[PDB]
Amino acid sequence: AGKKVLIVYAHQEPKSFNGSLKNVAVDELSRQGCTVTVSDLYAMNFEPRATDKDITGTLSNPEVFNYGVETHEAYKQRSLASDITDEQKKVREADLVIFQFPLYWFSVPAILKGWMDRVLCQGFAFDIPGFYDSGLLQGKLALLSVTTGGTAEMYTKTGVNGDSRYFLWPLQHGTLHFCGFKVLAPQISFAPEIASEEERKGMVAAWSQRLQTIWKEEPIPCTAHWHFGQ
Amino acid sequence: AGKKVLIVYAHQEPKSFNGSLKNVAVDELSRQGCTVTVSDLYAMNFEPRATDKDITGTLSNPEVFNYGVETHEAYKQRSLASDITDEQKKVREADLVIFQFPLYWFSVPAILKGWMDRVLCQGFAFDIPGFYDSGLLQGKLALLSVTTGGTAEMYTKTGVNGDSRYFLWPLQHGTLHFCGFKVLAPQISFAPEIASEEERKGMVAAWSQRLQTIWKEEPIPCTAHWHFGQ
Ligand SMILES: Cc1cc2nc3c(=O)[nH]c(=O)nc-3n(C[C@@H](O)[C@@H](O)[C@H](O)COP(=O)(O)OP(=O)(O)OC[C@@H]3O[C@H](n4cnc5c(N)ncnc54)[C@H](O)[C@@H]3O)c2cc1C
Ligand SMILES: Cc1cc2nc3c(=O)[nH]c(=O)nc-3n(C[C@H](O)[C@H](O)[C@H](O)COP(=O)(O)OP(=O)(O)OC[C@H]3O[C@@H](n4cnc5c(N)ncnc54)[C@H](O)[C@@H]3O)c2cc1C
Ligand SMILES: COc1ccc(OC)c2c1c(C)cc(=O)n2C
Ligand SMILES: COc1ccc(OC)c2c1c(C)cc(=O)n2C
Ligand SMILES: [Zn+2]
Ligand SMILES: [Zn+2]
Repeated sequence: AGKKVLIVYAHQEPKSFNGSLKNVAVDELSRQGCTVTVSDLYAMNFEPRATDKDITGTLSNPEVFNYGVETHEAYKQRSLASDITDEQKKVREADLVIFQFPLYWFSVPAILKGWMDRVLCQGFAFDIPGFYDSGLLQGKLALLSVTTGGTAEMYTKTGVNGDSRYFLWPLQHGTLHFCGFKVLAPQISFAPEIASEEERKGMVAAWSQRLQTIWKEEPIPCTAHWHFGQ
Repeated sequence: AGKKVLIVYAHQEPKSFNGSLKNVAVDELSRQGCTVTVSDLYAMNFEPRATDKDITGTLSNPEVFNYGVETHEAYKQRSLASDITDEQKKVREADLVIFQFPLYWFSVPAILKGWMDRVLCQGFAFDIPGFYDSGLLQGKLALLSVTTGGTAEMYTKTGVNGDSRYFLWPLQHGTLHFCGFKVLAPQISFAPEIASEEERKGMVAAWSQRLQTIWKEEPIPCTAHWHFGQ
């Protein structure tokens, strides 16, 4: 009574396991009466590159191009490309941002990396002052829902990939905490592709299940100690 | 000596501090007699999105598109888009791959993330099985030359950002080591925007200076302990 949720989704295939997970999040959150909006990056052909096209009108310095400066000023002067400001409006309205993506190289797919690079701009998402605990997005929740190719076992302290929390750091702390998000525990669906079709059926159901009480949840302590420590 | 180097460069502005580090690498390795190639990703308008456009033949499963499966097959059949195979030929021929980039959200800019997602495909850079010390690019070296907005002090274990090595993990270990590269110690040029003009000139010459004896360096132990301590 009531909540707004943005799902930033990065998978090429609607019939994929990621697509199922995005669709059960939409179904469950809509059923609870939440306002839901989805940014389907691939379907939108979302631009991942940080270029001077991201500024309309004229550059606060067309001699030397500096992306961060130009986008900081463009933001303040309402001169950012509309793909960007369409996304920032969705984020500004959201109480929760859920990112749904397969892990690509211990991180997000480039198209979703480009969303963070280009949407979470200085003045919108952070400022002096206003990072970490005081980043401009404080008040909001963010949650990573990741699928992997490697098994839970590979993702331990002394498994081949190291601990899941190791790759989460740049996303949870370096990006989401930096901006002021309180970060909920990641949802990780380990290795769907090596089934079973029913164990999959089941990982979907657990995600839906968890979305039922998502609003009761406590944020993780987003710390060096949480990700690396013991 | 008789060595081939590929620099993968990701900055929009030739007069930038990244541009200067890239040029000094080129000047110094060329002076040594090395064969040098640069992939200047922004200038190439390098495509970062992993889509079905990257395969030109009949898809192995056209009903449900799986980028990893379809590119693995495409690589074996030689039906990958030519921008990808152009980069693969550069990598295949290189003895050392240097990545030169500003840190973006604790990671590489999206356009370079897209290079890693699309160029390092299954069959070319790794196979399952055939990764980490068995990865397919064994015998090659890689090095990250990264510039930051944050100062060295901010990137320490007790600094706001955590230790600099924490954000290297997904790139050094999860991508480069996974593919079989031996990783040389990163070159991190801290906060050049803050540094004085002579400190900048000094950071440029420290890189040029290091490159004088690069072929004598040993790789780092690319393990959790090196990155996280403990
Ligand atoms: C989307 C985004 C995300 C970011 N995320 C992060 C992050 O997670 N962590 C973080 O720490 N930072 C982050 N930053 C900021 C940071 O990485 C960059 O600002 C960058 O590393 C600075 O490098 P540059 O080449 O652009 O510097 P420039 O601004 O080009 O360098 C300062 C310059 O010295 C220059 N110069 C060029 N050549 C020379 C030379 N030969 N001698 C002396 N001076 C020279 C220019 O004259 C200019 O004054 C982010 C920035 C953006 C836009
Ligand atoms: C460039 C790249 C880099 C990568 N890097 C990494 C990495 O660093 N680490 C790592 O661990 N992995 C990595 N991977 C592997 C990748 O993370 C996994 O392939 C991906 O997460 C699988 O998720 P998906 O949605 O694509 O699964 P899918 O293959 O689409 O689905 C698994 C199965 O579930 C089925 N399905 C669809 N809907 C449902 C439903 N409702 N219920 C049950 N089943 C359903 C599908 O049809 C399929 O049979 C990488 C892959 C690529 C292409
Ligand atoms: C390209 O990277 C991968 C592609 C496919 C994978 O499994 C299908 C990968 C991985 C990685 C990095 C780790 C990893 O554990 N797995 C399991
Ligand atoms: C978008 O992230 C940044 C943009 C600009 C920055 O400084 C110029 C940043 C940062 C971060 C994350 C850390 C950080 O320490 N700095 C210093
Ligand atoms: Zn944090
Ligand atoms: Zn390693």
